[PDB]
Amino acid sequence: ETEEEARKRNWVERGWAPWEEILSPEADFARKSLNEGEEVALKNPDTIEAFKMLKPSYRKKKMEEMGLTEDEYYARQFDIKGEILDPLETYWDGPLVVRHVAPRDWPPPGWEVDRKELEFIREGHKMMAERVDMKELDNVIREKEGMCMDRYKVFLKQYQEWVEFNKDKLEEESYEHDQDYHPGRRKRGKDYEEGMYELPFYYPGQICLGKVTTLHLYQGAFVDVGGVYEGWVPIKGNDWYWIRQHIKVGMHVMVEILAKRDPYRFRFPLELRFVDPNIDHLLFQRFEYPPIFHRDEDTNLDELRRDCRRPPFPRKDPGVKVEEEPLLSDHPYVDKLWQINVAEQMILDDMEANPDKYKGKKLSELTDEEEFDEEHSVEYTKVQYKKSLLPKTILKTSVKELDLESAFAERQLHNRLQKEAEERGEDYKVDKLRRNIEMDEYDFIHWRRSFEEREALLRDISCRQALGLPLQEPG
Amino acid sequence: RIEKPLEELYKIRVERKVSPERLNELGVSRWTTWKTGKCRLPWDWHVDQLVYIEEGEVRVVPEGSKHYMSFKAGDLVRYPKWFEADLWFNAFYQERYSFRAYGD
Amino acid sequence: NQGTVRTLLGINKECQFFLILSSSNCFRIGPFKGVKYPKELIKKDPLIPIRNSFGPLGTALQIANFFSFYYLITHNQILVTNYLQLDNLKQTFQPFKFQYYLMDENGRIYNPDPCSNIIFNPFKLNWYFLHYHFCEETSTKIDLGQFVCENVCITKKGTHLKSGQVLIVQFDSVVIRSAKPYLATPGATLHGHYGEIIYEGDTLVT
Amino acid sequence: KFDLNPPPYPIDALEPHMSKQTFEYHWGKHHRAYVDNLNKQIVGTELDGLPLEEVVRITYNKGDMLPAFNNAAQAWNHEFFWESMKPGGGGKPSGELLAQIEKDFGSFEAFTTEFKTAAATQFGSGWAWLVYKANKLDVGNAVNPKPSEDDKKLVVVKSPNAVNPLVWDYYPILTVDVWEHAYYLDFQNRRPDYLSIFMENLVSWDAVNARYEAAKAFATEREE
Amino acid sequence: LQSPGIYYRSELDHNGISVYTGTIISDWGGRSELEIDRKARIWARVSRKQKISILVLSSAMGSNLREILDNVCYPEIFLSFLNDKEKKKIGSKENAILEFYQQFACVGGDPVFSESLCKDLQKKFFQQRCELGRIGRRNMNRRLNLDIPENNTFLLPRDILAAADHLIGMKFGMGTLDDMNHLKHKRIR
Amino acid sequence: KHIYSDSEGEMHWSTDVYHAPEFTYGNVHLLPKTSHLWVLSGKPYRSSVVPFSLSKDQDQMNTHSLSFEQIY
Amino acid sequence: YYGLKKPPYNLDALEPYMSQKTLESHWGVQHRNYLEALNRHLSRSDTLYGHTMDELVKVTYNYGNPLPEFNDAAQVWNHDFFWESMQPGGGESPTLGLLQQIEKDFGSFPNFKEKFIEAAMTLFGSGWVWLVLKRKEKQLAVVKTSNAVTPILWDDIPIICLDLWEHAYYLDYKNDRAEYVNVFMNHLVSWHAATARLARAQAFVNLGEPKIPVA
Ligand SMILES: [Fe+3]
Repeated sequence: ETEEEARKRNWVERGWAPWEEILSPEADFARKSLNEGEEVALKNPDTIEAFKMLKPSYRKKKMEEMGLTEDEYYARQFDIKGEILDPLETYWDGPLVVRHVAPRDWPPPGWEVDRKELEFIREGHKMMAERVDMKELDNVIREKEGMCMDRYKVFLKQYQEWVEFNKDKLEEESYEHDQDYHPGRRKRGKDYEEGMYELPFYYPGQICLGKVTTLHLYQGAFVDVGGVYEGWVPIKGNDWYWIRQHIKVGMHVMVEILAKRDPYRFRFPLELRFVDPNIDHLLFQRFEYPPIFHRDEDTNLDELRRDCRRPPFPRKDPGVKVEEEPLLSDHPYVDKLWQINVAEQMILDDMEANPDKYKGKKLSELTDEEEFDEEHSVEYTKVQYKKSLLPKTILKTSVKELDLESAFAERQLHNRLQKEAEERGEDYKVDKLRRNIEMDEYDFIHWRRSFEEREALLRDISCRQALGLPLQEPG
Repeated sequence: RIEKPLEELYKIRVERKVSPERLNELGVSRWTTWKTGKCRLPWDWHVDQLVYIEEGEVRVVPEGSKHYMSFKAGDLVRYPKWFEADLWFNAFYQERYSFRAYGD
Repeated sequence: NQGTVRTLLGINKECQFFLILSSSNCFRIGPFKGVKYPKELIKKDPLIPIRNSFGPLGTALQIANFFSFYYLITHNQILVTNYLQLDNLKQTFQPFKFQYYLMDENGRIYNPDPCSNIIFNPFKLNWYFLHYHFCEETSTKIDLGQFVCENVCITKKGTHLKSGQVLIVQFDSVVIRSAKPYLATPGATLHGHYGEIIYEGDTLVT
Repeated sequence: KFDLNPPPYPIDALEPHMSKQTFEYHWGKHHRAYVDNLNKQIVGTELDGLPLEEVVRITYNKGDMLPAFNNAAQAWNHEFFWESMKPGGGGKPSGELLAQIEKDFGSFEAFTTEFKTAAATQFGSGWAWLVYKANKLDVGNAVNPKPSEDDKKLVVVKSPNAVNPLVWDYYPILTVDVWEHAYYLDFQNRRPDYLSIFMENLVSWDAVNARYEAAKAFATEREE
Repeated sequence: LQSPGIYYRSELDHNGISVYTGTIISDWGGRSELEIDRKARIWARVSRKQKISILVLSSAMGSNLREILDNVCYPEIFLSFLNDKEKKKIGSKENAILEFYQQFACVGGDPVFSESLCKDLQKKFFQQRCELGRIGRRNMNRRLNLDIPENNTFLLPRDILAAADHLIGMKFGMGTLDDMNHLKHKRIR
Repeated sequence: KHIYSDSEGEMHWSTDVYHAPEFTYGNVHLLPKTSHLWVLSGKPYRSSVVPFSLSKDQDQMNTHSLSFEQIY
Repeated sequence: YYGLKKPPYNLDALEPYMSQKTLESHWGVQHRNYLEALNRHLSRSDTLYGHTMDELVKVTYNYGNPLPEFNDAAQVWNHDFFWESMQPGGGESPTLGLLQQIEKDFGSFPNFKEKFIEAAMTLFGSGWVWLVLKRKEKQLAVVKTSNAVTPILWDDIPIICLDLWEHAYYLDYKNDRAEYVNVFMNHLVSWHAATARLARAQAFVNLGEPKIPVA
């Protein structure tokens, strides 16, 4: 469309912003002299100036005739050009009546404290419910001392000992996990001034004040709150085109914690919003998910998401209901029973049908023949079918797991029946032995598990549809 | 720094060494039994499952994980909905399971 | 070989590339000198080394065994304003709203930096007694997003900034992120929209 | 055409602890509305002119509940609840009911506690049921005929809102309403007292026995 | 020899008209060109000046209706003129296989479908004009930047769809023309 | 003439270019007076799974690990 | 431990519309019982004591699979919101700021009233009705939730909440929600509270248009 909505499209969608360019006098002349023509007389004003400014001695004349000395004529080319915004004005909403209660996330996991001491501390959290009127706020005691803060004093003593003990441990770990320093990391090494607050000293709800020490175009402003870990107000993109005219380096600001996070996983552990000034009318692009760390120690990509509370990797919808479906009847142990049963008959028929092969058949206490180890089975053997070599299965089933006594007595009983049935001709009814009964029994046990799992889904689906809870897990 | 136990990460609520008063209120006696030996059972639970391993081990491995949890006699594991684990059984193992839907 | 993700996105989806910013894309400009003092600090009332800052009135405690009224400017500095719309621009602070219900809500503790500067910007020896004019930003005035061309000098024979776009504006340093200017004449044909992912060999303008 | 059958007992004579206003309000303002709205839904043909069991199963299309379900199921539940109450409901089971209860739920001293807890820890407004187990889930099976043995147990199940036992497989033999309107007038917001004294004396065991025998007969009919 | 693949060309006109040719070379040398003339109808010029066919019908599955053709920017380009140009997909845009041009090669009068004619025209349709081979498949996957398993050495509907998309997009700014002499477009026997 | 750029990553405008592509369904813009086109260095990658992947806006990763291979 | 937050008015402030006994039972017993259960549950676990109220609500409710904590915490949060969503002798037409947003996103105040009444009437069982903002689209919307579900769980900022559980309207209105919802929308809503909540939500959601430079 026209250049009022098409320009709007570039800003809102593609992030366009007319950032000012600091052109050198040689590059400044190029832009102001290519409009006229290829090789024409330069009569356009403000173009002769660019041509005349290529001589440094003329720049000296221009600045001295205006003044400003040196070291300021250089710094006046970095000024914002365009609609210079009127300056900020920060109102309030009444008195800043505040409590002083210990952070809820105390003690840190691993730290040990007498629970009776905390049970006295935790009453302070329970008192953050009553409200205060302007009446009883005119009754200011105003005596400069005699403050009844007692639970906070107990927390300070416990916190103070915690700092003096684990400080050496914490600094060593920050040297181990994180290689270099970036805003939001542990203030280790030469930059650690004794007395900085630690992470447990903070909690959402607290209102802080600090100085703006770092502006990042893609991350925001990092304000030194007063702890080992800096703050982080998320501002990104072209919102800085207007915000940078209100927030400048060294400014003292008042901030409030929105959420503190784990420094190991999340990149910036402290999230704050500007309470003084207030730039909530200028923020348009916001982070959907707080930034995190993708370290080599994270081997599973489905544990990483549970750590940061992110949606899982979506899978293409199979389309099946997963409510009407064949019930599973196999059992994992049957695939070993087939190997156990085969090994029994492979040794039995080589022991009783041919007794002289191993002189004596002492299967009641028979020991092993070859040394066996549990963690090797590569049995494919390249079995040939008179055509080519295709894998088959002849696996190791050392007698340690083999119970020969049960089959030893049973086979003779079955062998007696077949030899006595040659005379009369009665039908030899032998179809299932001890092992083949366990195969059907274990398949029956696994059926019961699959029976009730599909049975509980009938009640579960109905309940989650009468209320509104999801059926398939999100993503 | 202690990494959060894989036990709790998936919100599996285990009650190691269950007291006997707990069981009678929960009625573990009338629970269908399940047994196996040297095995490897991959399962994709669609329903919550309360387990009472009676003898053995489980060495449960979640799908894609390179670590493992471990269990034994006297546990009250609560394998949750939509879980995808890779139960690796060794030696004999018995259990009592009571699949539960939304509520109780 | 580490890097930071950079998702173009912008609530737009045509082919959805994404960038990786490494230490080889962005560098730091050496230390310089500039002013970094702009504050409205108050007077401390240190109690248990936790700070009880209050500027105008005396120390203001309260009953119920726990409170510290550290109030500051408020609607006493307003003149027939409105409490609803028409206040979004230059918005208020700690907007829990007090107008109608007329009951303050006690916020949480002021755990923060302590600060000092009893002599302001004259800690050792300094003064600023002159006319109201003649005051401007020092050599940090290079703001965010500013595109710096080659050979541009911050000071007289100083650091000689390189090409790129200012990424970080720290007290005495700047991150430049690098770039590459391409001068384009009238009647030229730019190949690509804004933020178009340019590969190694594809054209830019004819 | 579905009618609002009055309770099978005088309301006044059932007021040693259960006020008449509860009878007037829960039935006649909820039940009346349920029946009237059901009828207005099936005034037209809708392939549901005069079916038995108030449709219910057809409306419940394996989820995706049709608008008539939330009314038909609730009307059936209220009718079942009213029949499962007697003017004087103490006592204990007898014969077959006691034998089955002892076989399944330990002793009768434990079944009442289990049912009280089942009806006491339901969040929201739902129903509690003692129901008869069944089989024959759906297509795709295994030895599902399960050559094994008499399973056919009794189970206590709680359902939210209008969800009903027979929807999946089961056969209801006893119900208790735990919606907030069934006990608010007499007990404000304490379910356990209502459940305890309801089980003390408000329930007719003969109706439970009749439902149990009907369920067993129907099961035998299915098996043949 | 020139390797099999897709080559775009433009040889201008005496009137001052740009002719955007989309020639395709198989392993044997079967040319099925595609052209646009100021947003004109894409046509599979067989040979000389005859059989100016416009449709992209399948000899199996080609979803000529919609829902798969709308894969790049727009499938309209004079959508079947009066919404059908004749009639719609069914089996063919007039049935009888490949619309009415099933058997239009040469005849003494009016052509009628026959086994010998069908086999003779199979070379021009499928046999001798869609056997790209290994080199042809690689070149087509390179120029059009598609994703097909390398063992598939036949003409797929997506191949022609992407060819038409590139042909129409060449005029609309972005695009480039191939060189007939570049060694990356030649092979050695 | 053509340019054949010698870097990787985006472009900037910042003034004196029409914010409207001539020959719609295209990528060609025109410059009224003159300007500078910048190419902010970066490492571009193509991936159609970004909107629902695990690598969000500003995340730190090694470009040889599992998280990277989920994308590219 | 999150001690009880008193409602901003006495228990007899809304007597012509909400009886004093109703306030005594709803807040003195029910809300206190939910909070006491939450306190007992918080005593045991120490990784849930270090969670904010919003974080506790959002975590104890898993991605669809609530823990044995979601009911009590969500009920406590919902009842806090409900108590703060009234004012003595309030209601009627809205004030500045909120009215323009409602008109832009709904069409008019009567349209909002009709939609709110309708969406309150189409709830079965026990639940809540809400008028909430919506991120990523910046539009006011009327939504419904069952049992103890809150619109917070999917990144929506609640602005107005109304209790539709039967334990609210049974001491004076018995078995009809028409009178209860009409009374709430007429003489019980707090447009001041909704305006304050919208102003606070403006910090996290920007309902406006950017100042694009002319260039
Ligand atoms: Fe009821």
